[PDB]
Amino acid sequence: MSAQVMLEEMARKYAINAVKADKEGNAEEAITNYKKAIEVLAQLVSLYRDGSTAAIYEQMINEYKRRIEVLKELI
Amino acid sequence: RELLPELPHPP
Repeated sequence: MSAQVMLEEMARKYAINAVKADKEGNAEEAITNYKKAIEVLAQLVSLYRDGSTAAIYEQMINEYKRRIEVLKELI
Repeated sequence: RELLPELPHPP
């Protein structure tokens, strides 16, 4: 398994954990996992900045950042 | 290139 695919799966696991916790109404756990997905996605952006997948990484970073900013206001 | 499966969108 390449470094790209391995990190992509890591980001996915975090993202799934965050959306699950989010829907269960656990703002903090949702936020923790979103941040961890963002950090892995930022790493993927550094490693493959000029590739075609980067636009999707960058899109998801922003979606997750925006969900963080909403959930932060609760708690 | 695309992610398959898609990364989940937030609520």
